[PDB]
Amino acid sequence: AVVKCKPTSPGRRHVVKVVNPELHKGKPFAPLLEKNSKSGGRNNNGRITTRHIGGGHKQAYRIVDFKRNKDGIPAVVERLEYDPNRSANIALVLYKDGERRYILAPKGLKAGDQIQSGVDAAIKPGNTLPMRNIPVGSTVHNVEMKPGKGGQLARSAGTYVQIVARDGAYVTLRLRSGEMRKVEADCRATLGEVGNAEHMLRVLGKAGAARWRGVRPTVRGTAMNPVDHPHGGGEGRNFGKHPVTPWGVQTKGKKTRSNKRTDKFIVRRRS
Amino acid sequence: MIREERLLKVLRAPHVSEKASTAMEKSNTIVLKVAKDATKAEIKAAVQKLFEVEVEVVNTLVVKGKVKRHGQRIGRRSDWKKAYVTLKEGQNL
Amino acid sequence: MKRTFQPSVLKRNRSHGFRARMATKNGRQVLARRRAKGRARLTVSK
RNA sequence: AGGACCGAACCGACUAAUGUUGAAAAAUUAGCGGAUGACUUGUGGCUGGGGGUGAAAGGCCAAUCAAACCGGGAGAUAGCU
RNA sequence: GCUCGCCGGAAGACCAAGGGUUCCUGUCCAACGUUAAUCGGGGCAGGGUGAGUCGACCCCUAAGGCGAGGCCGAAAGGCGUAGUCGAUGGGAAACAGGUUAAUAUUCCUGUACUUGGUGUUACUGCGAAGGGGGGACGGAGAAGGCUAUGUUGGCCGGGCGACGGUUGUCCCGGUUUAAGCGUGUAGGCUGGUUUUCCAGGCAAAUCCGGAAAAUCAAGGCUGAGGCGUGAUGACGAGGCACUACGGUGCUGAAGCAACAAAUGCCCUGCUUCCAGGAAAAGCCUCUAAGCAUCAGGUAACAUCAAAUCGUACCCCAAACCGACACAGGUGGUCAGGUAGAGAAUACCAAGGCGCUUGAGAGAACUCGGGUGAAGGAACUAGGCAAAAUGGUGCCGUAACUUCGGGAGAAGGCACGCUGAUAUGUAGGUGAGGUCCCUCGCGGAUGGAGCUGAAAUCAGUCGAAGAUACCAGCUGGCUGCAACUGUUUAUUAAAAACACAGCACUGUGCAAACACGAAAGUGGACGUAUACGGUGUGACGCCUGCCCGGUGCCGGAAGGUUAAUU
Ligand SMILES: [Mg+2]
Ligand SMILES: [Mg+2]
Ligand SMILES: [Mg+2]
Ligand SMILES: [Mg+2]
Ligand SMILES: [Mg+2]
Ligand SMILES: [Mg+2]
Ligand SMILES: [Mg+2]
Ligand SMILES: [Mg+2]
Ligand SMILES: [Mg+2]
Ligand SMILES: [Mg+2]
Ligand SMILES: [Mg+2]
Ligand SMILES: [Mg+2]
Ligand SMILES: [Mg+2]
Ligand SMILES: [Mg+2]
Ligand SMILES: [Mg+2]
Ligand SMILES: [Mg+2]
Ligand SMILES: [Mg+2]
Ligand SMILES: [Mg+2]
Ligand SMILES: [Mg+2]
Ligand SMILES: [Mg+2]
Ligand SMILES: [Mg+2]
Ligand SMILES: [Mg+2]
Ligand SMILES: [Mg+2]
Ligand SMILES: [Mg+2]
Ligand SMILES: [Mg+2]
Ligand SMILES: [Mg+2]
Ligand SMILES: [Mg+2]
Ligand SMILES: [Mg+2]
Ligand SMILES: [Mg+2]
Ligand SMILES: [Mg+2]
Ligand SMILES: [Mg+2]
Ligand SMILES: [Mg+2]
Ligand SMILES: [Mg+2]
Ligand SMILES: [Mg+2]
Ligand SMILES: [Mg+2]
Ligand SMILES: [Mg+2]
Ligand SMILES: [Mg+2]
Ligand SMILES: [Mg+2]
Ligand SMILES: [Mg+2]
Ligand SMILES: [Mg+2]
Ligand SMILES: [Mg+2]
Ligand SMILES: [Mg+2]
Ligand SMILES: [Mg+2]
Ligand SMILES: [Mg+2]
Ligand SMILES: [Mg+2]
Ligand SMILES: [Mg+2]
Ligand SMILES: [Mg+2]
Ligand SMILES: [Mg+2]
Ligand SMILES: [Mg+2]
Ligand SMILES: [Mg+2]
Ligand SMILES: [Mg+2]
Repeated sequence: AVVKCKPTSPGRRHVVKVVNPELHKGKPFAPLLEKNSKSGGRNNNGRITTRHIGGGHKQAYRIVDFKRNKDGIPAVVERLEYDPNRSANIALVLYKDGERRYILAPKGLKAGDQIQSGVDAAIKPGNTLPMRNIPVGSTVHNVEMKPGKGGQLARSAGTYVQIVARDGAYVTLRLRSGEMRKVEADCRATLGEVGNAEHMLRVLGKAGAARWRGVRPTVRGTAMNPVDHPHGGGEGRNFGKHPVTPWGVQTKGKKTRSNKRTDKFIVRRRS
Repeated sequence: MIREERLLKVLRAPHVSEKASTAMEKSNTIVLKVAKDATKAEIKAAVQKLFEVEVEVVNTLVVKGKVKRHGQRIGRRSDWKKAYVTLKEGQNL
Repeated sequence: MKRTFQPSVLKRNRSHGFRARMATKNGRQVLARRRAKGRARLTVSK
């Protein structure tokens, strides 16, 4: 639930927590874990290529099954779990043959539920089917872009995709951004929407809270000298410029998409 | 087995000092100046052969040479190795 | 007052040692220059 | 419970006096701030000069920084002393 | 040598880094030492560092480096696969006493332990570059059980006091002992066993995972400490002898108990929270190819091996970084007494020092301090500096408020010692004894002894009882910034930066964007509840009009317009 803290110190006054009692309390499933070290936003030349990244809490990577291609074998949900690496919760499922896998937890899922994937899976939340077999109008998540590649669309907490039309070998999706897009009907999707939909009601409350997530401070350009940023300089607070990125490109309205390879699939931009 | 040439050229000299004499009297130990690269096994074999005695064990240490000045120029004496050879309480060189 | 030279043998050898010099073309040029000059101590190793 | 409180170690550096050919090329003494955290510290590693890094002071990059240091072009040029 | 003073969470003792002979002995005093020097970290000569168990080396990996082929690049080169390196992390094993002028967990004495190779014997399904388990992991908090350690009593040895008293409820000293081995306790976790089956673990698997029955309910794992042994040993106050005066040799008493008690151990445990907390090997186990009365495996015994390098000395410092024998800097460990909440502070112990120029004098003036009549901010840019407040318990405490605060608001009272309550209380600890049982490191009862606040009453001394050291000045009005933080190393710490929150805008994933002639990499093993940029800056009430100018977004008829022809 959404819990407002008591203001017993200035750093607590505005904190709003998202508390889920259902999540597991113990350690995660060890066979499905690996190490991922932090980068600091540095690429392989050792240079900062994305700013405002660094520090934060150590995390381990939970191998999440995005393919969902273990067809025909039913599986049962064992427990919902906290995942450090994403905003959605993950569910540990046990297959009838003794295999265990992590999946994105859809909304409404709970321990003991049955899930299944394949062309003949029932139309239920958590069931994965090729979008050829999913009724038009359904809300799905973890959608694939190419057949067999793994879900890529609508993977964050509370997100979903709506199947709007089915015309031949292609379905038309309405993405969360509002964009209308075509994908092949052979791509799979998971029924229902991602859980943890109250993730956006949280309020970090204090600067340290954002530092715990690995976010470093942002220095405004207008607070620098001219040698550092196109916005720098001035005696007092001066701007007199059109706003731009640290590298000189207009930053309020100028469009940066340039991909002629994929424009065939974009039915309508997000507007 | 170690050849007799190596044994003939691993021992260099008997160390003579107050600690060496005390060790001989009390612990039945002789202190030797040995080749820089001789091992404990080689020292033990050479002592058993060239002096015809029976040895219990060998302890070794490397002594670092002193930096000296000989009329305004700095030299350095060479490192050398010494061995504490414990005999089998009946030999008494 | 913390001064600038804080000795560490491992770092000294890894940054200026003979094998760090020989690892690159420019390091080998450093060694060639110093041999031509006639330096008695070619690197920090000695 | 807490970027909670008072307060040593520890990390800082607000005031004053001294010192200013110093005990010291930035300290000392008396007070002062934080002191479970956006904390502090050891070891090793990465980022290289119109480049890095910067909770941004043009700050810092070996007592050097509105463009480091070393060598070279080089005996630059100097209607000036 | 005697006395005095100083440190004692260090100015003592160890380890790492760093240095490299500064360590010890003899000798010398030219130069060095801010003076003298017989002295020295100085000169000269000689001596000194002993390891199967400590560290490196070694096995294994992290970040990262290098990188066969490879991809990319005028050349040089860049990235990177298989690999191979890389500790600050994981991986076998030793303790006590003694000894040198200088080393000792290394030498000696006593008592141990680990790994590996061979050989003999007995039994026998062994085998990996593969599977599984394990190794293997956060912050905070709360106890309970312990020990290190201390105090007191008992015991043993000694004493009977330079000045009144001191055969006692007196004084001084000692009262120590390890690893290992046996025991498996306080406590923690976990149901056990058998059978059958199976789309899983790249193949197989008896192993792991899953499913179903039967049956038993106590079995397994982990574990400080104690106790026994180690140990009839060692050590031991002191005494006795020689001293060549530094010390050497010879004996050797008691060696117990209670209480208090850690920040150490059980504890990598338990409870809880969100920010969700390395890897790989050693290790256990399973099989594949393969082997097959071999090899190999298990167990007992015997025997051999455990190399090489470091080991002196300084190490909060005169030996390291600061040009100096320089008020500086420098990671980790140990941690006694009285008072105290305390690792603060004061005085001391063990231990270590008096800081490498002195001797006089007792002017101005400067530095660092003490006190001050009457006044009390009149000083000054400004209460700068100084003075003052300062503890614990209890009473009491306003506006305003985001209901938490404000608040230690403000203000006030008590405080020493002695006796009694009570020959030492409430409480804590807990022997003997008694009784039970699964006879044990057990349970119940029992309470000797030991330890022991706080309070009240009465008395009593002083000017003063939080007596020293230590230890908030308080209140009223107002600007700015919400707050904790950050910053001009070395004249600026702030109202500046950041911030949680808000908005706009870009981005459909081979994302936008950044680094890069490129290959690639970061974003991100993320997917619009996400990510980047820009502005604003908690919260409350709000955020009005202008699209002429300059940007940006959309349009695509018409005018103009490149290469080309
Ligand atoms: Mg950013
Ligand atoms: Mg922001
Ligand atoms: Mg500025
Ligand atoms: Mg500019
Ligand atoms: Mg202005
Ligand atoms: Mg203007
Ligand atoms: Mg030996
Ligand atoms: Mg050795
Ligand atoms: Mg605090
Ligand atoms: Mg100070
Ligand atoms: Mg404060
Ligand atoms: Mg404080
Ligand atoms: Mg400026
Ligand atoms: Mg500088
Ligand atoms: Mg320039
Ligand atoms: Mg020229
Ligand atoms: Mg010139
Ligand atoms: Mg004192
Ligand atoms: Mg010398
Ligand atoms: Mg000396
Ligand atoms: Mg003289
Ligand atoms: Mg002199
Ligand atoms: Mg000397
Ligand atoms: Mg690597
Ligand atoms: Mg190649
Ligand atoms: Mg490479
Ligand atoms: Mg390796
Ligand atoms: Mg290490
Ligand atoms: Mg010594
Ligand atoms: Mg005890
Ligand atoms: Mg502590
Ligand atoms: Mg030593
Ligand atoms: Mg001095
Ligand atoms: Mg000093
Ligand atoms: Mg420090
Ligand atoms: Mg103190
Ligand atoms: Mg005077
Ligand atoms: Mg004065
Ligand atoms: Mg007066
Ligand atoms: Mg007066
Ligand atoms: Mg007055
Ligand atoms: Mg006035
Ligand atoms: Mg006046
Ligand atoms: Mg003042
Ligand atoms: Mg004062
Ligand atoms: Mg005003
Ligand atoms: Mg502020
Ligand atoms: Mg400054
Ligand atoms: Mg300042
Ligand atoms: Mg990419
Ligand atoms: Mg602003």
